Amino acid sequence: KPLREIPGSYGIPFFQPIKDRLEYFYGTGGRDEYFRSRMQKYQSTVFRANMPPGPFVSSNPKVIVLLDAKSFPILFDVSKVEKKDLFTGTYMPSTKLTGGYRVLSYLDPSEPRHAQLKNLLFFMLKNSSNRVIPQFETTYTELFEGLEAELAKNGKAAFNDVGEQAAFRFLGRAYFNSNPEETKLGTSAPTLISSWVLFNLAPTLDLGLPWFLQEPLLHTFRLPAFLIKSTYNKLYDYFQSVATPVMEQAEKLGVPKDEAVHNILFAVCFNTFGGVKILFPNTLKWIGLAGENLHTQLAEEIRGAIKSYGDGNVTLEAIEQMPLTKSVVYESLRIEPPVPPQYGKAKSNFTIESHDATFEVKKGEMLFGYQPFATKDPKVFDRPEEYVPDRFVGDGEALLKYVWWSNGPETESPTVENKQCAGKDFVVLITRLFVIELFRRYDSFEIELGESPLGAAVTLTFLKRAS
Ligand code: HEM
Ligand SMILES: CCCCC[C@H](O)/C=C/C=C/CCCCCCCC(=O)O
Repeated sequence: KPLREIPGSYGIPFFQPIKDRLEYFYGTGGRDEYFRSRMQKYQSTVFRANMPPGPFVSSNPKVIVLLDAKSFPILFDVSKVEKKDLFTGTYMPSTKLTGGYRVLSYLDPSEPRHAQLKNLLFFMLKNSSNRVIPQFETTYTELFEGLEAELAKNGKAAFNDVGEQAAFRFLGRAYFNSNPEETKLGTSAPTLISSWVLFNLAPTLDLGLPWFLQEPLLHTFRLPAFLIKSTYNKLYDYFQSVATPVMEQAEKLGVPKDEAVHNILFAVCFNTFGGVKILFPNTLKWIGLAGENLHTQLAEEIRGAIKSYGDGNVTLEAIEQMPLTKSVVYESLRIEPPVPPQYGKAKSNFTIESHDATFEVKKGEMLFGYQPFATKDPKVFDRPEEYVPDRFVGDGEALLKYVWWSNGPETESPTVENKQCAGKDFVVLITRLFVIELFRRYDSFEIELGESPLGAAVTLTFLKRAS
């Protein structure tokens, strides 16, 4: 693997970043093609490139693209890449959209508040790791139920919207033993959250709207924060009066209540919610398309393990007796990473390598990985583009080191020293509980997709039951 100069150009300083941007957003093939075609052009899985949002919202579009499993890892190595204000990318949503504070996600582990706010989050999870399983069944048994009636009523039932309401219902319930739909928020949190997240991510979001609408309105400037302000407080009011326990630990940690509430609100609405809004529909999708031997076996495993080890109910012991169910949730996480882009700014002059070359990285350069590609490396995973349910079963467990949806080997856990998903163990559980509940009710199901910028736009059409 010879030392080579990283291929790719940045072109003229203003025109290029804009032109590429348009390519990234409207070129036939989507952003996936933006990378694949460059991978092909330079016969390299590591190359130079501009990345949105470019122009006025971003002052530095220049990055180095990582597309292979060999190089991609450097991004986890916090000893070499910095993780300051790049949670999104080459731009950071105005702080006005987050209480004036720079929330946890944007902090480098070398920042005291990082370890502080992360522990605060570790408390919120642990301190609620007892309502998770109970409160989950309760919320999705509301959901499937609600979906069952809507099905027989008109033939089909959309999953996405309802699923999000349940998601936020389940989060409040567990994290704070609260049903938000019993407060002023009503069943209208998913909308508040979207409206708010849109303001933040607007510069790098493709809503599938005409380029002559998206470019002027969403991709050249930042949206006036004052507009969202009203909506943001509606969510702020909720968290402030329900996150009491967690709001106290924040003081015990040296963090003010106000700043804490803004970080809690972010973690629950942006991190948690934003992620499940995507992962669940896709997981329900990949399984759905798997056929029936999966369904029949998934329902078989879950129930058997529920009797044998759960005594007639879901428990951590029983889950550990669901090898297929575990692998399934992992595969979903491998085949379609809910949060694709990982960034890292080089702190020193070091070297990295692809499957067939080496490259010099200089202090100050931004490294960018497109995970969906890296986790689909044929040199690592067989029939990569396929969803193999039992891929991580048996000796497959040894590949977990390669599942990076949480910004790090699935075989590792989040710490204050790293930038790995704080709710890592949390999502793996609830995504299993998701699949677990599903088949603990249905012997099988069928579904038809639909396109959307979110991902699946799933609608159910059939639902065999137990008994
Ligand atoms: C399945 C849903 C979720 C997905 C896909 C997801 C994904 C991610 C990713 C990719 C990062 C890395 C960002 C970076 O580049 O620096 C991240 C960070 C983070 N996530 Fe999540 N996440 C999910 C759920 C959650 C939940 C439920 C929590 C709540 C406790 C959470 C808390 C965090 C925190 C606190 C960080 C930053 C930690 C740090 O500063 O080191 N995430 N998440
Ligand atoms: C490439 C951006 C990655 C963001 C990862 C983050 O976890 C996402 C959070 C929420 C995403 C969904 C936000 C709404 C997307 C649809 C457009 C806005 C809306 O109407 O909801």
